[PDB]
Amino acid sequence: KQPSIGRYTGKPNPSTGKYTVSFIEGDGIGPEISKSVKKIFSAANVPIEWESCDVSPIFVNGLTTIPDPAVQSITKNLVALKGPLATPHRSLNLTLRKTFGLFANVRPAKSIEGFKTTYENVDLVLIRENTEGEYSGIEHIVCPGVVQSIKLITRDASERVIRYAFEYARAIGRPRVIVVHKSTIQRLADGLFVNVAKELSKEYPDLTLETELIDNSVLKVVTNPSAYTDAVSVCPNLYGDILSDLNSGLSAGSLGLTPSANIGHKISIFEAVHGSAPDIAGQDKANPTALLLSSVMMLNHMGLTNHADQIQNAVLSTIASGPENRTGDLAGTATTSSFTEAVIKRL
Amino acid sequence: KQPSIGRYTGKPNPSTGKYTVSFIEGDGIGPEISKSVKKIFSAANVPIEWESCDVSPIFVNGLTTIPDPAVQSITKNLVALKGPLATPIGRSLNLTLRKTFGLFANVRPAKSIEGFKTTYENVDLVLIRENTEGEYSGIEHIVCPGVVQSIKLITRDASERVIRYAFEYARAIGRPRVIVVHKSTIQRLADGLFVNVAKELSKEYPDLTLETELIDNSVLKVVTNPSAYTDAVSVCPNLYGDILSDLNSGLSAGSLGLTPSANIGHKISIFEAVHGSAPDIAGQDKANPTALLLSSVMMLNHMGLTNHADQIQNAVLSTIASGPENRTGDLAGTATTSSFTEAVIKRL
Amino acid sequence: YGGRFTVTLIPGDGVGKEITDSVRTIFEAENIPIDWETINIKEGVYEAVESLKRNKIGLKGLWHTPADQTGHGSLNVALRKQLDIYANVALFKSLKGVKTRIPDIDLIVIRENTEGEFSGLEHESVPGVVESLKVMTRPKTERIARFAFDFAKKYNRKSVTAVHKANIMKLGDGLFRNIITEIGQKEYPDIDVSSIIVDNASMQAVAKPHQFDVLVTPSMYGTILGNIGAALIGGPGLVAGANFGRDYAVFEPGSRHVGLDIKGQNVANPTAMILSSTLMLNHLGLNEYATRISKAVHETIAEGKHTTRDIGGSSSTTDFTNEIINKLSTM
Amino acid sequence: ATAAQAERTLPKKYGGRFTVTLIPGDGVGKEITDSVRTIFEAENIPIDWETINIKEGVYEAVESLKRNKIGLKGLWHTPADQTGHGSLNVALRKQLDIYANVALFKSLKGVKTRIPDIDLIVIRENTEGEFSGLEHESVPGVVESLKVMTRPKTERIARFAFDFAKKYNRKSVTAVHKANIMKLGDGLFRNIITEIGQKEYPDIDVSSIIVDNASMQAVAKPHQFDVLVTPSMYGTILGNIGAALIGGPGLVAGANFGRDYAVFEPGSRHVGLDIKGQNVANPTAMILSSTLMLNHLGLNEYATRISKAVHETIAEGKHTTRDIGGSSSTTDFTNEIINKLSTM
Repeated sequence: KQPSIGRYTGKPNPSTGKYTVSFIEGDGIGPEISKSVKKIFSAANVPIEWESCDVSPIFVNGLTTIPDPAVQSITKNLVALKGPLATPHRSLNLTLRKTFGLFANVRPAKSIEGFKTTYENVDLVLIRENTEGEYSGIEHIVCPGVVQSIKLITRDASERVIRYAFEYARAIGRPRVIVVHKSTIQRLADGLFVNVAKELSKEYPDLTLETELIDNSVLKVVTNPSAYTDAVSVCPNLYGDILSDLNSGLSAGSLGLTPSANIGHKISIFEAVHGSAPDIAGQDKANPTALLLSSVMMLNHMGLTNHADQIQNAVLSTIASGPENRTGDLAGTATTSSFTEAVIKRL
Repeated sequence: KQPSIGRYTGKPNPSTGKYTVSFIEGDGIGPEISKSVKKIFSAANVPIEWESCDVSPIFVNGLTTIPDPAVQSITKNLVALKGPLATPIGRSLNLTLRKTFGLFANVRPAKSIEGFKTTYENVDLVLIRENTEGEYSGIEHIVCPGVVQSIKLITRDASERVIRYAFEYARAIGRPRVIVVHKSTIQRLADGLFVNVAKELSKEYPDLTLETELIDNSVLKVVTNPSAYTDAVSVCPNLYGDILSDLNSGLSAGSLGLTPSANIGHKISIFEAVHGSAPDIAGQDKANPTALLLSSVMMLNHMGLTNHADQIQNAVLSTIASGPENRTGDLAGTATTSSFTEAVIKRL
Repeated sequence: YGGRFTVTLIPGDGVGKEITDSVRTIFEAENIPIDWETINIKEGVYEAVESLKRNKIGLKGLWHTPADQTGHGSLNVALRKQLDIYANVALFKSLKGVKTRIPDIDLIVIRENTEGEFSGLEHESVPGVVESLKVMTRPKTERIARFAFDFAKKYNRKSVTAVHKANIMKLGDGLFRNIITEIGQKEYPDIDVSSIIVDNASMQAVAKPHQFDVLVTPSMYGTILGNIGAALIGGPGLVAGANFGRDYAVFEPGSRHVGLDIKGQNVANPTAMILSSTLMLNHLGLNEYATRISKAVHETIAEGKHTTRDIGGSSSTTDFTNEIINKLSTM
Repeated sequence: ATAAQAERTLPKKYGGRFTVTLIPGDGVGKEITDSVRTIFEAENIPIDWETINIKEGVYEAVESLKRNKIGLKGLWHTPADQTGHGSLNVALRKQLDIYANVALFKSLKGVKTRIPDIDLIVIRENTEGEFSGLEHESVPGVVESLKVMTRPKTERIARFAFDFAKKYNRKSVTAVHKANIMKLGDGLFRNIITEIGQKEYPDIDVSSIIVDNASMQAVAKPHQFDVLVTPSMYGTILGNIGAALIGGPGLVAGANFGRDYAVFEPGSRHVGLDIKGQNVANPTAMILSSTLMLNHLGLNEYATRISKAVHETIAEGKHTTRDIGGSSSTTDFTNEIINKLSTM
């Protein structure tokens, strides 16, 4: 059972056996990294047809809006899979969450088989509040040389993230769920977050709730990543933004391998978190793995367990073993091209 | 009909023909000014028995609380009539009084009195004031050494229910116009929200006409000509309300020894006089019940006892305050609290 | 004397354009050695600032301010904040030929311009919940406090009263009430310092105004007491005003109303503008002229008819001006 | 008048003997401080401890430090519950305006770490930022925490950092911030730092880095960093990354500086509540920051000394304490230091 909170409303397009999913190839290495996914998906017989759309922003009322073509598409099919895009007057990614009601960032960082980094056995899962907190637009010049940035924390916004965390922890069979905070000096703000978890704790008795200060969350994770391999950590916007980029640093040393999922109430977008890599674009050197794993996350979110496990457990995860495969970013010699067919083989 | 918003849940005590009302005589001239009301009420055959209670504060958790005796009493009988009280021996008494009884709207009328000449004439004013948030939320900060922030809070929920009671009260007393005092000019968001909430409510009260005015003009115009608002009912956020109401009284009577207030809550409601304890005139029988007495009238109407209210106001006091042999020391008159009360009951 | 001075002129919105002209006419008809650098305007409130920074002195009407959400914002306050013209003085003194409910009234209201509830800091946390932040700082407050006392000393005013709401906003208005009384005791001991709570102040002002001499207030309370005073003496057309910073000085009507409704009708009353115009002359040292042209308007309005609409006359702005220039031509 | 006899502003000293403040504090505090006492009297160092213990007598700590000017302390414990008292570690600093925290993350010879040969410093502002402790609940369920950033407090730390980097021949200083989102708050911080690293301290390399990306480089490629200047929060975060990178919280020396006072504490900031009284704790942290204090009040023959002692002790395999990979107790580790010391 997938998490009740951001539940996909299936419905395959009655005319075809398939489900509809918006793409958003994105720019840069996006196109190549993209059709790489389309092919691998084809081969495995995924009940999915691609409705690619363009999120290049309009500017209705000076405030950057996202095109109707893409809005209608994405609101319709309750799911989308975007690759990386450039930096085109109101964060593109921000107006993307605001127009689709996305409120939770899910960020896993797991060690990759056959790619050696300094940290080992790192298998981490973190849910981050992506609505409020330190990252509300609210800041003030109270006088000449004095500024206030205002951190906003509400029970409503907290409740629904903390829920998805309990429910996601359950959906992937992890016993523990840790609320990262700093009630120490942010008594009210972080205190509310923590209490809301403590109160929700009771209607999820199969999971055990722990509370940790970022202090320790960062100390302990870096000394020993595996102590959280039964994790799922929930935390407010800032701690989340840092811990997730940190976790990735532990798992892979960069974030060219990291997948993210942006869960909204009825919609949800799944993206790779690396950049547009404009200088490697077209030359066929990109590494689909990142986006590819977001595809997997998407599959699971949709209910297509069998296909997800198929494309992940076998394929990519396994084909990233043998340096004739792999890509330039992982010592490997293979091209985006050869990685994709080399993948589909064990597909 | 009555304003739907703060509706009294009647129910006379089945054993007696009467309704139950908590008193709170208060201190100072409270006692004398109080039984003055009890007598006048008796004479007119009011369906009302008095359950007097004491609001002298406890201090559960350092935070001043109000006694169970008085809580139970007042929550039970959905209405109370308090006189003036002192400044307690050591977290505002009046504040913890609104917070524990969910009172949210101050209703303040200021009308000229017959036979008492002040500088301003034909002043008949009505103002509803938000008494929950606004400038008067406890929120203030020291952002650094010599820098302070006081935070004005304005919400739609709090604004909605005051603005409603205002439309509904304007309707209940047959005034066509209802004015939203504000300063959207420089408080765009704060006062803007208040104003919009009135503009949106405006539509579900088509019998009344909504106007919007800047305090700028509200104060300018009222002082130049008080009568231009005799078809008024003005609604406004906490601060503008606190000032305009004390101002309005200054126009009507030059002080506020004649001013009645009503503090409306969702299911409860308290009616008080807004003058002080007048400790130095206490016991000597010189106080002036008029203030509290008019709050009684406001209470009657809020309860539904129209006939009695109109009786005790239209005749009595309002009329007995004509003839200097009556009146009290505060109005040039020569009469005592004692003689004012019997002199009143005569024309009751 | 000898030489010329270049003053900034900002007619602004409403009866502004007409009421300024009245002054121009009275000025050239008295051949006053000042040349107007005159500016007109959405965000060229910049050019007003830049001008005043050159000339140091200005004479202006009021601009209009929207109440809608996508409106631009005062820019009357913008002017002041950007020049740190932090002190507003309004002069409420009744005039001889004017019917008022309480007569023989003479009080001054000094307000702080840049801070308080005019700090313009506000935000909406969640939808439907709005916080407006009201800043009060020791430095800005010590400043106005001394300006008020200095002013009272200079113009032989005996009493200075701080208007506040310190019983509720114990830190904000508290700080204000303390700093004022505090530095009226250890400096300026000759002057009578006191406090009054804004709401009660409002009541006394309307009922028994003679008890007040000088009132010092934060931005909001000054708007409120200001308008009480405006009414008390006749109306917004009789009130002289001035704004002071350390380097600059801008003179405007003391009542602060645009008169949008009667723009171009030539019904408006220029007493306000002219009188604060005389304040400006006294300032830049002229004041032979000031002493002069004030007696002109004072006598004109005391002298029954030929006075403008709002005072109880039937004359137009044009006619009232010319009676002044007329009375003036015989001195 | 004044100058010579004046000097009521140096550290308490009577005929050659400093009087330093000692605040053991909660958790392994009491044990880890003792370790220092023992090494101190065993080396016969001319300092006398004025030692204090404590809910709001955080007053008496302040008052003491105001007399002596110098202190040596562990960490106090801080509640997470709503009616808890509040840091009072920060209270101490705010009330003494000890505005600058320095933590020293330098790896040690005898310690297994995932990335070796690492030497970076994290300077954080103590009194401001997200530690300003201004917060309120407007309506129920909605909470705002106000984060203050002011030019004066920021210029101050900025110069302290550069001054520090110059004094200890550090070539690079990097400002950690989130200025891309909190454009005013962290913006001001990033500017003021880079701004006054360019027109003063031109010999030093100033740069910025976004806190999240900084966190990633720190864990993956830490050698690129030299000195990091941060507001209160980012310093707690980068601090703990650095703490882990070198072995743990028990190896990190720390110090706090104000204009008039100086308080020395562990650079990692952990209480060790769980192992209180077990004599398992590691005093390297405390001792090393204790040496920092000696260098400060001018001793430092001793400091140079007793640091080499602990440095060699832990490099020399077994006899080291539990958390480094040894099996010795706090007691035993201490005595190896005093032993090595007795033969120098």
